[PDB]
Parts: sequence; C-alpha cells; structure tokens
Amino acid sequence: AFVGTWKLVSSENFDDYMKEVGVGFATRKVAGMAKPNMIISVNGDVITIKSESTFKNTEISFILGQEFDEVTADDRKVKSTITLDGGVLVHVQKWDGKSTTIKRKREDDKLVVECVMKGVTSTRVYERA
Ligand SMILES: O=C(O)[C@H]1CCCN(c2ccc([N+](=O)[O-])c3nonc23)C1
Repeated sequence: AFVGTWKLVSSENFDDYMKEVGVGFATRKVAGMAKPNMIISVNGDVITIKSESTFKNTEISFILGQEFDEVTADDRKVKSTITLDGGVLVHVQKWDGKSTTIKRKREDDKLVVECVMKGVTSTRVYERA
C-alpha cells in the first residue's frame, strides 16, 4: 500500500513544524522550498524510505517495532521507532527528552504525512510519480 515513488504535491505548516523541532532559518528556507520524492520499498522484514531532494537526500531502513539510530535531514541524532497501527506507519523520534511523531497513511490516491511537534501539526501530501 506504501510501496512506490511519491512526489510532494502540498504542504501545510511545515516551516512552523521545523521551527518547533529546532531547525535553523537557513535549513528551513531550503527544506521548505524543496519538493522531495519519497521512495518506499520493502524486502522481507526491512522497509526502506528514501527522500530525494535538491536540498538533501535521506534514507532510513528499519524493522517494525525495532528502535534504530537515525540522522535526520536537519542533522538531529534521534532514536526512532516505527510501527504499523491500523494501516498507519507511526514513526516516533526521541532526542534530548523531546519527541516528534510522523504518521504516514494512505488516503485515496494520496500518501499523507502528518508531522507533530508540541502544538504544531504539519500535513504533507504526496501523490504517485
Ligand atoms: O518526509 C517529509 O515530508 C517530512 C517528514 C518530517 C521530517 N522531514 C523533514 C525534512 C527535512 C527537514 N529539514 O530540516 O531539512 C526536517 N526537519 O524536521 N523534519 C524535517 C520530512
């Protein structure tokens, strides 16, 4: 359901989200005008999510319910746990007593990414490439 190549088509509140996470202005400026592709693949237990953009490429590979070390696009060193809850991929990142949740869900033709940090929610919609 998640496997594919996905292109960003809309975004709400992403600058506020990155500011709440603690991302500096210059990174927010280039990350916000980026229009990434998200490439999701699976082989057995291992899910890979790639983000490709002219700002930064990133990749995570993980097993559901197995905490892993992640370096984010903004260079945060986080402890990440991804689970699959009612069709939703729920990704929690924990660092310095803080946390952020990124939910990836399939709604109609879209892949919806909901990013929560404290009182800020950002919603990013992707469509198949
Ligand atoms: O995949 C998506 O659409 C977004 C999900 C939430 C995490 N994403 C982010 C991207 C980039 C930067 N950055 O600062 O360059 C972030 N900083 O915080 N979060 C960031 C991508």
